[PDB]
Amino acid sequence: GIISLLDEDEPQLKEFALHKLNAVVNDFWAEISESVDKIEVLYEDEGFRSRQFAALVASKVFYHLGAFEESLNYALGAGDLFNVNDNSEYVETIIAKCIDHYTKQCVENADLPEGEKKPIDQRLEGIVNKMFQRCLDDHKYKQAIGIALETR
Amino acid sequence: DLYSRYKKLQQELEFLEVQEEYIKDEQKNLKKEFLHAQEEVKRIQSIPLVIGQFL
Amino acid sequence: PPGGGEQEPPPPPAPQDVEMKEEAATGGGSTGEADGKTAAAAAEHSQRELDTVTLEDIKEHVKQLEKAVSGKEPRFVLRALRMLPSTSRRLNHYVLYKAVQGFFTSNNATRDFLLPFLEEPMDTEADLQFRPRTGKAASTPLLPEVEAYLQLLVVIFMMNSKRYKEAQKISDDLMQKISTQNRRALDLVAAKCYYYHARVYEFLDKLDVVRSFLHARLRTATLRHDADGQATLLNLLLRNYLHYSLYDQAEKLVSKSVFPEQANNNEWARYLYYTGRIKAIQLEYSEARRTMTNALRKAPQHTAVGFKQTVHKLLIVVELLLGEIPDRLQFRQPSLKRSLMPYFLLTQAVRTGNLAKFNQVLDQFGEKFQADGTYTLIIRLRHNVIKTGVRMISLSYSRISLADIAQKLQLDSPEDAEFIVAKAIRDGVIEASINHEKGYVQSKEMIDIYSTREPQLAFHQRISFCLDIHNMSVKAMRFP
Amino acid sequence: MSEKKQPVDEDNWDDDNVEDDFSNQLRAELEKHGYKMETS
Repeated sequence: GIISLLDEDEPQLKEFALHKLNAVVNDFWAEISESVDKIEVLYEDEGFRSRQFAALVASKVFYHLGAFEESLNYALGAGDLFNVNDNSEYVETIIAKCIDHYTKQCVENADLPEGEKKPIDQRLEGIVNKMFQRCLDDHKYKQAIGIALETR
Repeated sequence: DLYSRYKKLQQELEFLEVQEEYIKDEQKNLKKEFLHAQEEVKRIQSIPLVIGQFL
Repeated sequence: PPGGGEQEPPPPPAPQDVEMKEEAATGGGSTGEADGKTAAAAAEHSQRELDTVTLEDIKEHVKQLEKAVSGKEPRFVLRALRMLPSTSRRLNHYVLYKAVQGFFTSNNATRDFLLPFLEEPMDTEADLQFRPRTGKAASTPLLPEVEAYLQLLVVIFMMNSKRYKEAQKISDDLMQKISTQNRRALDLVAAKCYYYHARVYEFLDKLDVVRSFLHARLRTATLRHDADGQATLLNLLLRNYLHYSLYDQAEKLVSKSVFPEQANNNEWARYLYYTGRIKAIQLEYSEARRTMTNALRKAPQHTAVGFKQTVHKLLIVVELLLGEIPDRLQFRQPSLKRSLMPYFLLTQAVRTGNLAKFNQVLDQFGEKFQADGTYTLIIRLRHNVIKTGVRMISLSYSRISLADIAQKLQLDSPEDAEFIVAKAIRDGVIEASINHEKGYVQSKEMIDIYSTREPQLAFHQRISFCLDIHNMSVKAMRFP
Repeated sequence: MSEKKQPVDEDNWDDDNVEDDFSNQLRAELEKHGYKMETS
């Protein structure tokens, strides 16, 4: 019942609250489900500069209750802290949502055929060639031509 | 190369996915055609008839 | 000595025959089954494994006793090796070591020496393919051995099993990941060992950290590979998160899903009993009575013996709070009889409205209720019986006076009777009108439910229930 | 079943369902209903 600690508008209590969460978030994944409305207070707060990290904990609760595309929306505005983590499983699940959203947008862009372009976030297209640098550095040529067929 | 076949393998996946409505729509038609064939054999011979003794 | 000495040699060949061919025919058979097709799974040997392990869990396990040295554990775990068809030589070497027990002086390699033995499939260089067979080699020797329960220094070996088999979990998540179909075969094996996880801790201390380790395997099975896997993990949750506080009751809302499809059969039938006791603490009776009734009728096959009987005992507990229950000896079993005797006469005092009889049952039979933890209802069941007593009278009579039903139900006073009938109307229990002067209660027959209304409206749920089974039969017909 | 924590923790029997309703209510009863003869 630490949810009541979020009522205070003073920032230094929030970093100690999330310091508790992200460590035990594995066991408390069920507890974060009721923190939705009170996380948005921090995410929409202008004086709260951790909204990049607050978008991650907002993606964990929605992933717990069955929401996916909404977590991908928060992944956009999550800044560089979201795309800097390549570790374990969480990297391959987000790129499966992001690159599929990227490759279905590029096919849509080729149907314009020119002009009246849809908005393309620099973060979703930015990790394309960024993670593609991991290919040429790994020297494996077989999938180096594969990304070009993906994005078309 | 593994993404190549990964883009190859969903073809026959989706090719058999459209093969689902292939048979399902075909078999129900033919089913109604077989039910129409039930009216055929029941139509024959209709009238008239003649009595006979089974041996 | 000569009589008992000559009778020692014959038995050990029996584990050298059937127990050999247990994992020789199934494991050697599941080899090609897990190399391809692998549809689903199926891999029916993993379900045949349910007909072995559970059969071995009585006799013989790996051991036993029987009059061997318990050398079957090191035998199959060494010299995997393996390679192309020479794996038969490994089974041949398993036959060669059978004479070692019968000829030379037999030595027990279990326990202390089992620590490097579980590393041998990795040390044999290499496995090289099936972790479930080595998971079986890290379980079937050790997990059926847990049934000894000596508690001294071998529990850490049961923990060492949960260690090296967590190294099999390391090979579970890292290896494959693409059309595995071994995980779905392991979902039966990973279930069991995770069950033995919970069981071994219960003898020492309930697991605080494994609760966090449970959500690990829980969440990571979604969405990548989940078949029957998260259900068994959700069973671990609702099992212990019930017996231990807190908040775990309402947790079922965000988890479900369901999780579909319910597997395997009776395995999900008991799950409705788990959440059944939960929803019983939510005080909602109607959803609790249907999930408890469905828990008995969906549960095959037993025997033996009281494992299904004891779970059925506490299952009809929700019927005590329903207010409508018959005598429960129609559910009695001669084995469950002796255990249900303090819980038997309880419901016999529920059918009656006597306080002196009901309070005497709580005093003498309250000792048996301490192990069940059912004391939550005994305070609210007094209000349940007074509703059954008034329903018995209100259904038997058109008009019922408050003064005549006062002492008959021994409410003893007119004022609290006005409070009960008021709350009875609030709960929709009674339709009786009341004429207050002294006062008295004058009711009338309730009708117009008739025919054209209730049966045809209920038949909307009956046919919608039946027409779905038409699809259930077609779906089950499409697999063959 | 036997998994999880399941293992961790005519006849007169059929008529006994109805027969126990006689135990707590109205006995059988002969004597009392036989005493009601000369009561009124």
